[PDB]
Amino acid sequence: ANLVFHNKVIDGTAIKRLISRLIDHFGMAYTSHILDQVKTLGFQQA
Amino acid sequence: KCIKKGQILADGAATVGGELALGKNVLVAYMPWEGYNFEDAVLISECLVYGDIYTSFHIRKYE
Repeated sequence: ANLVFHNKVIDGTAIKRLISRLIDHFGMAYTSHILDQVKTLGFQQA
Repeated sequence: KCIKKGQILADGAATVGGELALGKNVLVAYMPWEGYNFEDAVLISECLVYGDIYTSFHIRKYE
């Protein structure tokens, strides 16, 4: 996985743009699992 | 007990001491908790259950 290393902030616009790029690169099956993991991480830090 | 005309004698349902009493005073925090209060969901404790804090009687009629 050649993911870029974000080091500034993840706001609503950034997460929406990041997901769209993941669908194009990895597909909807990979991104569906990424969404499940990011959902837990966001809930766990809130 | 001496009573004046127009003074309370008994309390009915949802009435305590001559006041409207529709609810309960419960300890409450305002924070997100693991998504179980996502949108408008409410996370409660078992104390409200086994303490009968929000227990209500419901009567149906069959004719």
